[PDB]
Parts: sequence; C-alpha cells; structure tokens
Amino acid sequence: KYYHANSTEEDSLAVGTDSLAMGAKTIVNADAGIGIGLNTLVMADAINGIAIGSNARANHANSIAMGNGSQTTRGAQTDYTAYNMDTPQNSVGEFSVGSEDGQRQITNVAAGSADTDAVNVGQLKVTDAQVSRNTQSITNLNTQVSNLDTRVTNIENGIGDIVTTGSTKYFKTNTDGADANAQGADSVAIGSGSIAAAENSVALGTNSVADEANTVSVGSSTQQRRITNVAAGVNNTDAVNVAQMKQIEDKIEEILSKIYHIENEIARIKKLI
Amino acid sequence: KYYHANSTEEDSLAVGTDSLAMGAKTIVNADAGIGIGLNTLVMADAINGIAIGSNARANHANSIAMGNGSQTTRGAQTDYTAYNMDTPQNSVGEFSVGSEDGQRQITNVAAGSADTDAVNVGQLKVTDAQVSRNTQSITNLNTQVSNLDTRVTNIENGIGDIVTTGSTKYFKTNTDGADANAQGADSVAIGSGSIAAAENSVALGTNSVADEANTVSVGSSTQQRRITNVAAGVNNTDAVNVAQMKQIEDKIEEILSKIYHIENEIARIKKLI
Amino acid sequence: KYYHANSTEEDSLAVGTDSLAMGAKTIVNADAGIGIGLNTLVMADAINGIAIGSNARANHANSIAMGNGSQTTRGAQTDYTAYNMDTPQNSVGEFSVGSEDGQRQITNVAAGSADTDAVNVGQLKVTDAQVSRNTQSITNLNTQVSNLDTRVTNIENGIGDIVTTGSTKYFKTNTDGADANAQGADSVAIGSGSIAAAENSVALGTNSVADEANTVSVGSSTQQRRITNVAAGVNNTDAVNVAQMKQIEDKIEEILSKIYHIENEIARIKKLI
Ligand SMILES: [Cl-]
Repeated sequence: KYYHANSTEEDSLAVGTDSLAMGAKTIVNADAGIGIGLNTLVMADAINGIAIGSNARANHANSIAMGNGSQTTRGAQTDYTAYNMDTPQNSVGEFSVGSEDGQRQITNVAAGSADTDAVNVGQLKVTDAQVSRNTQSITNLNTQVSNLDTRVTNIENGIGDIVTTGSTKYFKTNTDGADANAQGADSVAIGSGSIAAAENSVALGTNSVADEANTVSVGSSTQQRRITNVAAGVNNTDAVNVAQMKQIEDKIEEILSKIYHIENEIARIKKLI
Repeated sequence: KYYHANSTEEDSLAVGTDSLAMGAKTIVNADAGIGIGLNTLVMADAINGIAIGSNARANHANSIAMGNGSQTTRGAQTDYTAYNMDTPQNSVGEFSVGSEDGQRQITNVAAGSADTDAVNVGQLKVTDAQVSRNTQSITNLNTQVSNLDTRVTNIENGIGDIVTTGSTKYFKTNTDGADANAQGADSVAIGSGSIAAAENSVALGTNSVADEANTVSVGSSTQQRRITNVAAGVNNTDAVNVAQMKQIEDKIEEILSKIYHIENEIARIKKLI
Repeated sequence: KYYHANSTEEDSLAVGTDSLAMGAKTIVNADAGIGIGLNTLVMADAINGIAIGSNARANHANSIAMGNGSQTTRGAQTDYTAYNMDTPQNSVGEFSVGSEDGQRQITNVAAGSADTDAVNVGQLKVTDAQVSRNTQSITNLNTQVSNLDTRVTNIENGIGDIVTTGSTKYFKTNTDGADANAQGADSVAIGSGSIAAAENSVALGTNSVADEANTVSVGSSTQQRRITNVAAGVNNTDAVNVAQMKQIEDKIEEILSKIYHIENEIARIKKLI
C-alpha cells in the first residue's frame, strides 16, 4: 500500500540478519544488506552491502553497486596504492556504477573543493590549459636556443680565427709559440716570444727583445735583423741607407788616391835633391 | 509494516513489467524500473532505469538519476569521444547526481587506483604541483636565455668592429685592400697587401714585401720608405741617422780642403825650383 | 508482500511530511525525506535529504549520503571557491559516499565527455604523460643552456679581453691611453696616441707621429727613438748600423794621421831650403 511491484515472478528473499530486500528474485543473503530489483544478489555473507538494479551484484565487504549487471570489484582497501600518489591510502568501501565488462559516465557533478572530492572534466581542463601554455613556452625555448647555439657557433668560427692565430686580416703572424709580451709601460710587442721590457719601447718581430727605454728592437743579441727597402734619409733624424754610405766610402777612396799621388810627388822631390 | 510513508497524496504506480516503485505520485512506466519518492518519473519505456528523489527523472535507457529535480541526460553512449582520450570510448549508461540547471559535489572519495576510477581533488593537486614546478623552470630559462642573447649581442657588436676593419683600438689601418699575408715561418705582416715571404721576417706597411730571412721590410723595390724620428745610434748594432752621417760628411769636406792646400804647396815648391 | 525485512528491532519512523522511510530504527524526521536501513538518521535540519545504508546520516539541507556510516558533510554550497576555478561556483547539493572519518573508491567509471562529468584515473594519466614529456624537455634545456653559458663565458674570457686591452696574444700593448689613429690613406698606426697622418705611412710606437708620405716613424719631434739589433746593411736600400760607421770613422782617423805626417814633411822641406 504505497509500494507497488508488477510481477508474476518468484518471491523476494531478505535472508540476512537485520537485512532489507525488495523486488522479484532478489536474494539478499548478507547481514544488514540492501538490494533492490530483478535478482540483485548479495554474494558471500560479505557484509552490509547494497545492489540497486536489474541483475545487480554486491560482492565485496562493505561496498555498493548501482544498476544493470553492476558488481562490486574490490570494496574496502587498506594500506593501498593510488595513482599519482606516493604514500598509501585507506578506504572504507567501493562504490560501483558499472562493471569489469562495462562502465558508466557520472554526469552533473559540481567542481570539487576539498581534497577527497570527485574532480570534474572542467577542473582538469584548467590544468591542461597550463600544460599547453607551458608546452608552447618550451617549443619557443628549444627554438630560441637552437638559434643561440647557431650565433655562438659562428662567433667560434669567425673569431676563432682571431683568438687562435692571434691575428687579424691586417696584422698577421704565422707562428704558434710564446705569447707576445709588452712588459714595460707604454710598450709594444709584436710576435711570438717578443719582449718589450723597457719604458716606451717596441719589440718588432718573433723573439725580438727591446730592453732599453725609447728604442725599437728589430731583434736581439742572439739574433739581429737587417732592415730593408729604406729610402735615403733626408732629415737629420732620418735613417741613412747603404747607398748613402757607399757615397762616403767612394769619396774616401778618391782621397786615398789623391794622397798616393801626393806622396809620390813628395818622394819625387826629396830624392830629386 | 516496516516501510512507513506519511502522506495524503495520490497512489504510487509501478506500471512497468517486473518494476518496483515506492512513494507518492511516483510513476514508474519502464520495465524493470526503480523509482523512489515524490513524483519520481521513469520517462519513456526507457528501460531498467532509476530515480531516487523529489521530482526525480529517469529519461535515458539503462541510466540512473539521484535527488531533487535530477534527470538522466544521455545514458548509454557507444563509441564516443571521451575527454582527453584518443581512441573511442564505450559506455553502458549514465549516472546523474543532478541536472542541466543544478549540480552536486561528490564528497568523501578515496583516491582512484585503476584507470576507470573517479579521481579526487587531491590526485589533481599532485599533478598541479609539477605544472607549477615546471612553470617556474620556464620563467627561469626564459630569463636565462634572454641574458644569453644580450651577451651574444654584445660580442656580435664589439667583435664585428674588428672582423671588418682588421684593426683594434691600438693597431689600426685605414684601408680596404688585400688581407695581409704572413707566409714564411715565424713571420709578421702588417697592413693590406703586405707579404712576409721569408723565414722569421717582418713586412711593415701597406704593400711591403720582406723576401729575405731575418729582415724587416719597410717597403719594396716598387716603393721604398724613409724611416723617420730616429735617435743617434750608440751601440754597434744600432741604426745610424742622417745627422750622424752629416758629421762624417763634414770631416771629409775638411779633409778635401786640407788636401787642396797641400796640393798648392806642392805645386808652389815644384815650380819654385 | 514483496518487501521483506528480517528483524526483531524497533519500528521504522517516517516522521516528516510527505516522507518515506524503510528499515529498523530508521528515523526520518525531515520533510520529503528518504532513508533506508539500520539506525539511519535524517535529523539536523535535513530538508528533503536521503541516506541509504547501515547507520546512514543525512545532515545537510538538500543533500544525499550512501552506505555504511556515511554522512552529508556540507550540502548545498553557493558561491564557494572550488579548487582551480578562479570563478566562484554554485551547488544544489552534496552527495557523500563516506565520511569525514572514512571514504570510498568509485570504481567502474566511463571516461568523462562533457565538462561536469566525473573524470577517471585514465583521463588524468593522459595529462600526466605530457607533464612528464615536458619535465624532460626542461631538464634538457637547463642542460643545453648550462652549456651555452659555458661556451659564451669562454668567448668573453678570450676575445673581449682584446677589445679591452687592444691586444692579441701576438700584438700586445701595455697601455691605457688614447686609441691609435691611422688617419692617412693606407696608413698604419701602432700603439696609444700614435698618429699616421700621411699617405701610406706607419706610426710605430706609443705617441709616434708619421707626418710625411712614405715614411715609418719610430717616434716624433718631442721624443725620438733609437733602433736596435740591426744587422749590417748589404744592399743599397738596406739600413746601415753603427759598427758599419765606426769602421769608416776609423779610416778617416787613419787618413788625418797620414795628412799630418805629410804636412810635416812638406814643412820639413820648405824650411830646409
Ligand atoms: Cl607543464
């Protein structure tokens, strides 16, 4: 009277101590067990459970099932291991909305607030919005970087020439030895193994050594150098060249010749008295 | 007798074949259908369904609803794109906890373990912990990268100056001709078109050619150079200057003068016999 | 008759207006309230609520609970900040599957499709597959970058030391002064304060000034320089050294001596007539 049930099928059987069970062919064998509809079984004494649907099945201790051919699949789980979740978890029971051969979408759900709340598809999308933002940021950086590698790579291929041969297109030196050394104040040192030891000096050439204030050394005591292709000095502080000296040598030879003849004439007189 | 129901409202109607239905105004029209409470409708023969609440509504085949003005919204769904997946998903049914214009939070839920388990707000937080870690990693690299670009920029804007001008603040050459050439071992070549062909040599100046072991060439056969601002040599292996030579020229002129007078005196005698 | 309930416990009490309530010791105090099984309450002010299980508990307005010692924990919550949302959220009710002290895994669930669908552990795994992919990409870029910094520190620690010093391993100059200046066409200027003012000229040395076409200046009017370590000239356009000159000075001194003796002999004759 307020609980109608159209049927010509067999009796309901609420077998368990303190149990409830409604519907045709409904075998509730478990203590304090609920089950509702066409052959909703409460398997093994397996206690306190619930199955609410056509051919429903409560199989695990302290669990629930819901609907068509639904079954409890593991129930209470203790010291168990959840996905995305180091540290173990505890559970007081399962809640099935389906089966191992068949599952169910859980519609119309408000976005979780506290930690143990079902989270919906929207609350995920929000995360996945960032992953996306991030993934893009990465493609940029792989890109940006692949370029920096190229730029840096060129510097090593266009300057590398300069840092290794210590040379430029107009100040070249074919050598691989000791670094030039400009050791005195305002000194210049050109070429491997050169040394400008003195105030305001220049050491010009491989293993040149300038060891005296205000000089330009074209070599050393262990190895001098001739200077070549030098135009005749004109001013007082210009360098003289060999052709210039040659001129003087020439006048000296002319003199000696004159003195010879003079000596002859003086003999030619002395004796001709 | 153990199933009380306070009411003066109309009858329950468990209409469907094999169906159960309890509560006032509860119209269960569907076969093997359950529905419980104030006008909980099982719409269209739409089968095997369930609605458990005030004005509840089971509308889709094989589905469930729960609570105030709740409705099944799509039910079983075959080969359907599920969020985030890739391959199609199958579903035996829906389970509504609400409606299109009203939804419900699902509290007190143990963290999912297997793939088809509801995941809670905690299991998401764990993911979002990493997104955060990652996002920060990005901001760093963005920053670190930009810092490198600025660095590479400065190299590219300091080192270029050289690579084009072949010149540095302290070694300069106003020019745009042939790269200098240091072709001999340990040789030095300064300035466009210079050539240091010989062992241990220097070619000092535009189009200078030093073609002899142990020399410094200040030009070539096609164009020599004067060397200027040269102090008087003191040591044997110092370069002499013109004023120095001028001294010697001066003594020679004094000699010639003497020889003239001597010649006169010798004539002045010869003839005065 | 189709609703059996094995028990010797007290009566069910469907107290609330329009309410339903089945099972032993079941106190349904709330209007339009459902509750099913042993000792299940609907007290507090649990308007329209539901509890379906052993010792079940509907405590919050418009809410639901399900199973063993289950309780409604907050119910309808409006304009609450739920995890990850920024926007506030509305809710028509809670759905508990457990307790503040004890919770439940929700097995056998089809992957959510629309926004308000429970999402399963699988749908998360898909996300977390990318986070992983991304995290790896980061570790790479942190690496790739740590390299580039290395490579770039090096260039700075090689080249730019040039741009600061004006010096390469083989063209050094120990100086802070005025840049070099190569002002004439095809001119060369070496060292701080040097000036190559003239066509095709070289200014060799700190504050050297070459102000005449086709010259190499080793200094200036304000400060000249000796040139050292210079081999004896051989060719006409080679520079002469001092030892070369000393030889000529020596012959001149020999000549003057001769002329002295000649002069004496000439006097020795003149007067000896
Ligand atoms: Cl990420």
